[PDB]
Amino acid sequence: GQKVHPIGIRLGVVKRHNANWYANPKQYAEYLLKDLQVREFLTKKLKNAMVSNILIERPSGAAKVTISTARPGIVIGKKGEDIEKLQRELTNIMGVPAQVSINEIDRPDLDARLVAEAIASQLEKRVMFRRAMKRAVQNTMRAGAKGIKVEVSGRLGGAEIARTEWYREGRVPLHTLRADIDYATMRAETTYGTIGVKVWIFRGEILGGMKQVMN
Amino acid sequence: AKKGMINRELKREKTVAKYAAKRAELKATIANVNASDEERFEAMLKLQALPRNASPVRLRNRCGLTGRPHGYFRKFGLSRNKLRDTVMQGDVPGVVKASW
Amino acid sequence: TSPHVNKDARDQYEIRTYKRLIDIVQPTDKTVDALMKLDLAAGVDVQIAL
Amino acid sequence: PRRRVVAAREILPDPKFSSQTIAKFMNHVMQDGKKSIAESIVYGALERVQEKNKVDPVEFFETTLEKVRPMVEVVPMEVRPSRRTALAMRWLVDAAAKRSEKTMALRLAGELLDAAEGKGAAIKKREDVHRMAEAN
RNA sequence: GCAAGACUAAAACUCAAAUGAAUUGACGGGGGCCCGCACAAGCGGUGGAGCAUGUGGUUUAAUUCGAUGCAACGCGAAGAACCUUACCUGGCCUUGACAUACUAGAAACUUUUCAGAGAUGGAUUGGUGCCUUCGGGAACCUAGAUACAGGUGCUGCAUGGCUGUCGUCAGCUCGUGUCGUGAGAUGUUGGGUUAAGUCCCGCAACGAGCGCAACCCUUUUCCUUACUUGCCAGCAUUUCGGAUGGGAACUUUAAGGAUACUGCCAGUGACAAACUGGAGGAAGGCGGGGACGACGUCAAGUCAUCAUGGCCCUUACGGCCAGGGCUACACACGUGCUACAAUGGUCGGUACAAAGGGUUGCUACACAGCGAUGUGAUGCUAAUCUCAAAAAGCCGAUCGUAGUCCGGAUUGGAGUCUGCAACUCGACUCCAUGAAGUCGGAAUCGCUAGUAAUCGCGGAUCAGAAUGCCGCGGUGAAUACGUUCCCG
Repeated sequence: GQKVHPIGIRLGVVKRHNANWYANPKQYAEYLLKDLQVREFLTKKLKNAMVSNILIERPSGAAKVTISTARPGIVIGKKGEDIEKLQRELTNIMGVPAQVSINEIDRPDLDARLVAEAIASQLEKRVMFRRAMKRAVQNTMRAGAKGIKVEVSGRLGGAEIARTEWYREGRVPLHTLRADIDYATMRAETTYGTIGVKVWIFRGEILGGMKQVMN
Repeated sequence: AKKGMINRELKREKTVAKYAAKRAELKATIANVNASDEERFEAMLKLQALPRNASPVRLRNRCGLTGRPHGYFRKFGLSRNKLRDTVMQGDVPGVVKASW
Repeated sequence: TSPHVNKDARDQYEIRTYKRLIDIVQPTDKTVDALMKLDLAAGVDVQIAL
Repeated sequence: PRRRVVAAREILPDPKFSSQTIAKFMNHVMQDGKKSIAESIVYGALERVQEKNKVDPVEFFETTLEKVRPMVEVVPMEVRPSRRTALAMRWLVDAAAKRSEKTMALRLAGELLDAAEGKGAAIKKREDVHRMAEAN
């Protein structure tokens, strides 16, 4: 059957929202649309910067965008010109002054989006899908996750009949709401069409609940 | 939606915005009781002579991302498909799965 | 939830607006300056009336 | 059920006579949750029988219920004690429905008096069940 | 050999198999066991009538497209008069309504008109702006050119993503060791128990994961913090209105905690897991409800949300416009609403909710109107003002079983409001009219408790347009002996 989104089901339990601002019903829609435009623009621009998470806040008549990346130098620029250009672009898009902040990820193999992007890049570069899946799973398990599942769907290898292949190591307790499950999806565009990649990573059980998380 | 339909919607919003002030002025003149009957009749004639796209009733709410004309949800400005996707990703502040 | 036809297949979402009220009486001189110097945290809207 | 035995649902005594029999009769009379209308219908009969012939309202109703009580199902089987009252109440409601008077309460009281004296569609139906029992 | 026939006994031609034993599944009108509103016991419906709505068919210029047993048919559509719109008739444009790359000129814009159904086209005003290493540049518009744009065109049987279904079914797997030539087997089987592969015992097996349960939300009892816009027990003043001084008690509002664990007693179980009964406690063995849906199955659904391989069109299968259609009507089906009355209809008087919405909005109050509503005016960005009248209920009168003082379809005549515009084709109001309908065959559906039944209230979509959908409270049942058969 169909499965609920692992992040959406925990959005109020052990997971925090990616947007943090208040707006009355008159500007909620405009704020949300500009936020979505910002996310799309950043996703396109920092494609090679190894960016996974974007957090948008609107503290007081302004904006703050925190970008979590494994390539802080490439995001920042040679002398910091790139973050200034990003601030200009984001201010132009959002209509309010915006501040960019950088959060450096020191363990890329425990981040679901980065693994999915790596696997999709391998598939587009025509590495055998089973080899890519097992390499990613082994790398994450060496990095220290307590479980990882990787799934690929589509015309795997160019076959005319599409199918789905998955591989899992460790523990992935999807039905435990307090489990820390990072989830990500990505598309690989090949000559024969689209291949979908899904990654689940389990990093232990969070105790104390949202009070512990400090919502 | 098609690019033609999206551009049609944009042009209609532009016309409504361009003619917003004069339409309100004519409607106020029509509602005026101190104004002459001839004045109110002329105001009605001018209102009927305005371009059709100046009327806000011809605007249709469309998804801000895809242009879908069904299932709009005024509060978010997105149709149901993109709303479901964004909410379950966690990019919509405050919205969570509801149970009671 | 379905893209085409399943009327019984829906997600039910909710959003809550919480409100709190604080009253300050006999305000000292430093009170207003301290309140204005207090930082504005994202996600909370603060309205002050005198 | 299948595996469980469901505990019988105990209903409270009526707040006027403290009589579970009268409460069950009221429940049988009542339609779509209108308890007050059924209360009026039953209490009108209980007060009117007292005026017409002086007996205790509870005792007179119990005696008539015992009179209308059957004792055989349908392959013959005896009715358990609960179904005796359950079937007598339904018969007394259905039959009292069809007599013609101004109010339902007056019809109910009229057939209560009638069944006390051995005439009523209720005890015709009881004798019909008796006939069918003698058949097998 | 009486006969029926027996015995001896080929070839032409034709196929790439035909066979034996054993393994794993699937099935059996084979055998054991168990569960589920499956049956049984009950209470209400559908199938009959009128209307609403969807579908098939038929019709049409078009009646746009998709969904088709359960699992399509108040489905996509959380809302087709124009728009939406994808369809038809007719009128128009051609690097195009939209993007990137190139070459030139103009600020952009703005006023008045005229022709036209409009799309469009032509005359006619003002403005001609922002930076500047200032020789030009930033938008923005117009003109030329070609690579291209564009396509709700085809393929869901090339795909991603998303969803339904079996089914909230209790199952589905893996490593080392043993047995077998082998596919495989064992473990996971065997005895009790449970809502559950839930738990406890035995055993060539010894060890793990995903599933079950719990963690999350809501409701029932209590405590702490908090005392306004909410509250009023005690005091005082009152126009008897928490109205006013005042109080922080109570209700409530909403954050954080406490409690329930077979904890105590009795009996059984096997001397285990478990099971039955009792006290206390608001609550007792899973207290109630929500969310959460394993491995897999159906080339299930969706190229018309979107993305995407491939195919096809390019003065047209692209784009703009006005009018029409999606609302047709000999018919058939599905899902609903309203009734057929006295446990009721009408009239008069009088009580008791919850939840949600409101600044392009909701409106106190007054006046006008029979009314829908109109005008003036007031408070509210809301525990502050408002939608707002809860309705069934209770008391009194009347109707007296009649197609009626039941029912409210249809049609005639007047209006109101939204909207540029209610003919096709809106909702509502008033007068007149007053249809079928007398409780509905075979068959079939929902429901085990605050449930069914019945009564009203709100919202999403939305200018206007719900009997649908998603929620909220009020009143409040009947019956479960049991698993013999119906189904799974």
